[PDB]
Amino acid sequence: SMKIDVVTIFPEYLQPVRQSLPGKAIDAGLVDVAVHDLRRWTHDVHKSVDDSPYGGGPGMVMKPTVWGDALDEICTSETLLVVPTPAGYPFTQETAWQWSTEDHLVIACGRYEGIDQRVADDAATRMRVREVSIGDYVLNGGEAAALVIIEAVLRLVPGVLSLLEGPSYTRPPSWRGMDVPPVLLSGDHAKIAAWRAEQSRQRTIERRPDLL
Amino acid sequence: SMKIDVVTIFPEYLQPVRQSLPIDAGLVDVAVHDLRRWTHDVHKSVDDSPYGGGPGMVMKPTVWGDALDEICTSETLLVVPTPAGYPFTQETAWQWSTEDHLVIACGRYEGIDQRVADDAATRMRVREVSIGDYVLNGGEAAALVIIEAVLRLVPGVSLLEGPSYTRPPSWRGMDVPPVLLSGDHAKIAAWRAEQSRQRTIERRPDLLGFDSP
Ligand SMILES: COC(=O)COc1cccc(COC(=O)c2cn[nH]c2)c1
Ligand SMILES: COC(=O)COc1cccc(COC(=O)c2cn[nH]c2)c1
Repeated sequence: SMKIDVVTIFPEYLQPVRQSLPGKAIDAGLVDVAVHDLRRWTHDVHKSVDDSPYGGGPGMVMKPTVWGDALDEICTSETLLVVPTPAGYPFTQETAWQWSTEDHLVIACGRYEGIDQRVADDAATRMRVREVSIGDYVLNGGEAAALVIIEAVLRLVPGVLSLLEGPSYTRPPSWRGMDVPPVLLSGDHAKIAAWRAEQSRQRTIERRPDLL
Repeated sequence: SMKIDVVTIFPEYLQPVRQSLPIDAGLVDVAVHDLRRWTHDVHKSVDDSPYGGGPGMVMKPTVWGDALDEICTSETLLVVPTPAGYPFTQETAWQWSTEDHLVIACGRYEGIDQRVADDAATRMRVREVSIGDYVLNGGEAAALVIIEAVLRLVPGVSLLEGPSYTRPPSWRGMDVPPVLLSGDHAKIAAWRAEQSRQRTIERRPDLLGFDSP
């Protein structure tokens, strides 16, 4: 049973996952995903969420006063506050497993140059805060990363949704001049396992030598 | 100018392309295609059990082949998100940012029949890529990540970044580091350099050539 709150200036972006949820898991009270528009907590008529960085430079920084108010309302001491950022600790499958047993995740989607650092610093004095990167590239905002995180975590929550894996094949046995490797149709399951292991080894060497 | 086609059995999940990415400026067109449009069955069965055994289902090559025949040309870069792919990094995003035509094929279940990629590679460039070391249910979220990463680099649109600050200079008894308020560019550049190095060592030692925790 997990509650996920997402805070973003683009709430419509998160509507796919809101619809990716089986009705059964919602009605069983296994999962709830709520999305909140950050501008609800702006306090000027122009609904400002960012401002120029101290120390100069191009880019805008999201205002601590706005985020502070939002997190104050949404978070509790039990919350795991997740902040996607290219400067974060690596988000991996191990991370997803760990977070899959959390009761309350709040994902704070930043944009532009990022969120004023005091927001996370302040939050960290009364809840668990995790700045995480989903990969070594740069996006415009945290929303796509939030989708990845939500999907990776929730698919590990029962009933809600190393080497590289080798190739897989299904019907038909012959297609556009290409046959399924005959070993897979051999009925020798020890030999099939060894073939797949070697395929995995070769693919890992070729594509991800870092994993060795 | 760039064209992006995404092919998926869940085209509704790709609606978030029309939010912060834009298209509206006409520098790029993005189209989403329902893979089931290329089935001939009354049940539209896109998957079956894997040869050689194993859990789950594999997407049949027949439906993908027909779809890609219609959508791709020899100039197409066929992108296939997969946890078993080459790593997609910022370098990749730069490389793809000058392409005319990306087609992103989103898999589901336990994957796509290997022959789809093998067949496509006889006529176009194919890139199987991972966006990170975690497992998703399907390629669609990875497609969105790839699209975002690439589009912000399209003409007409290391270390970890350290902390950023903005007004007010004091908040909840927390002050902006005084050097940032000082207007001294050399001292500010140096402080920021030191913060980034400190953050990179702590969070991503691998980037500086050290063992990971
Ligand atoms: C204190 O927290 C923050 O400042 C975070 O704010 C930002 C700043 C820049 C970019 C993003 C979006 O996340 C990614 O691009 C990302 C995640 N993983 N890999 C790339 C978010
Ligand atoms: C030949 O290509 C395929 O078989 C594609 O198959 C699948 C199957 C399930 C899920 C996905 C989506 O990719 C990721 O989860 C992913 C990407 N990066 N890191 C994780 C793709």
